[PDB]
Amino acid sequence: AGMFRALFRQAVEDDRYGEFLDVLAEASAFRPQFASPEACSERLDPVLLAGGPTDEGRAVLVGCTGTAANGGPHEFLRLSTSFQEERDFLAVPLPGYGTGTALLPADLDTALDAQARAILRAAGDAPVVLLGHSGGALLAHELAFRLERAHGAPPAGIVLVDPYPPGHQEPIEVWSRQLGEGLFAGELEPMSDARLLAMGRYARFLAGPRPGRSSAPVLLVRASEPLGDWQEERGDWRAHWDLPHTVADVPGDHFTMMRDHAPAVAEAVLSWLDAIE
Amino acid sequence: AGMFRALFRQAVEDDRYGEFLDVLAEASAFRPQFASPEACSERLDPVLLAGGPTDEGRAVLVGCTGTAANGGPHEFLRLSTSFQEERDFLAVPLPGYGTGGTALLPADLDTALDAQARAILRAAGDAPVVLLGHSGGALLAHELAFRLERAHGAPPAGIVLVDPYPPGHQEPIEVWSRQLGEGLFAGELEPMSDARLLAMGRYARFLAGPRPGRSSAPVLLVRASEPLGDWQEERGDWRAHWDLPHTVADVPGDHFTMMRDHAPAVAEAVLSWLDAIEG
Ligand SMILES: *P(=O)(O)CC(=O)[C@H](C)[C@@H](O)[C@@H](C)C[C@@H](C)CO
Ligand SMILES: [Mg+2]
Repeated sequence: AGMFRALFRQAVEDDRYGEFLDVLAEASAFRPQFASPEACSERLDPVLLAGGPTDEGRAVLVGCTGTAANGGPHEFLRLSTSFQEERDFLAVPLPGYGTGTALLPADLDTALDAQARAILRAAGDAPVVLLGHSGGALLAHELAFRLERAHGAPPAGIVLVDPYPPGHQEPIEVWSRQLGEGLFAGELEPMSDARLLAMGRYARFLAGPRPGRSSAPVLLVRASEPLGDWQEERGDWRAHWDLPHTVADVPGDHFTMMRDHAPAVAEAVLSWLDAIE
Repeated sequence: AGMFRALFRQAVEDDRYGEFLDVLAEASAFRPQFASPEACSERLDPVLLAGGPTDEGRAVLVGCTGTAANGGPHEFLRLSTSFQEERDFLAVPLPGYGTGGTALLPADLDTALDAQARAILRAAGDAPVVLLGHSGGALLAHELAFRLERAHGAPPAGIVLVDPYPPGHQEPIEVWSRQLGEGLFAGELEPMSDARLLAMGRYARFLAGPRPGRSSAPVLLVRASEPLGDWQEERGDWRAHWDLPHTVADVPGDHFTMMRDHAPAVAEAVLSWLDAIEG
């Protein structure tokens, strides 16, 4: 396919996932970019994947697409089936992965602004609960903060499915080989070099210093099975967020929680939305 | 075609050639490699590009292929015609640039130099060897010369360094980086492949690192007479440099055209110098 995919495959084999991700971030510097939300080259209209009952003033769920180069439109499909007849579920695209190939955001705030504008158009008067998994969970919180700070519109809630935020990333660093193998095992087509570069750019965004914390309440959803090997004496390997409103534990590991066990995630979400409403 | 070439083009367009070279070097670490000279995936047999007169003990020229991703077997064709009827000229490939699946990259520079060394000794027989290289290839010519002396008990009779910019003197390289990157696209016969760009990055990194040994062979330093781009006089001298060369020759042209349009002048300097060192 592309040279970057070949290099990534070898990096994962040599257990140097983290090193290759840094290479992807540096290389992404030399891809054409958009520097203002207006200049975004793609249409970020959310897609409706599930319909709630008709019909009021009930929150709609917005799935925040994660950074995985093998991801995209498929990401929330299995999960969304469990929301049909319960809640509207909209998936918003992550800028820079589209289509000529899409312009990359110059910085994270620029991509978040683009997403915020598309979400606010789609949602209308309805309250919004943001949902993301893994790197998308980190992005869901960053979006939530930006909606609040810069768009006068804090979401009604955030659902963070297995987040590993800065300061709490040791297990995900220890398991980077499995993460890399999961990306390859989860391919439907070969990961494009353009999307690999997008993934590196966002990974770098998310390691950088961020402006603060959203006031929206948080549901922390955690996998119950470790993705790889872990010594008990090393501490808790589990996903982490500071002082969540509610915590839910679901079957599966970092990956299988969202497919195999997607109904369990959905059930935790539906219960929580009832509680906060 | 290939993402790396598109990225490279943008980097040059944006005056970030140096930064992009670093990225190529880091990326190249994830290419399949050869760790021993024997494990080299390519036939490094030198090509005879010019023949000396039929009339023992006379030095043969060996063209050390440079690092440019747009190079290869065509590199010494113009220069070599001027050696016809004067000296044998053999051109040795640089490991990591071939095809046939693409070529393995050297794990380290010494590994690539040993592969070349064995090919050269086999091809040259008993004849004394004079190594020749231009730019990146001039740096490689010296490193090979030192490796031949140290690891093969076979110091060359001489080294011809055409426009070298060694680690102590790379301000002109930095100041003209845009022109150097554009020169690389200008000199494309076909689109530089991603595999070759990664090779070029891997070698640039090799040539930045600690290389302690100095060849005992005498050096002819051949210098371009024209600046490749604008240069502020107070920066110092823009010309190519080598520490304590045996002889220095200035030729017409710039860094590129000295070989492109003025190769006969380069051959003439080499031939005069070879006569002087031989007797
Ligand atoms: P020359 O090969 O035209 C340019 C150089 O002398 C520079 C300093 C050298 O480091 C080479 C190895 C960089 C390559 C990218 C140019 O082929
Ligand atoms: Mg000196």
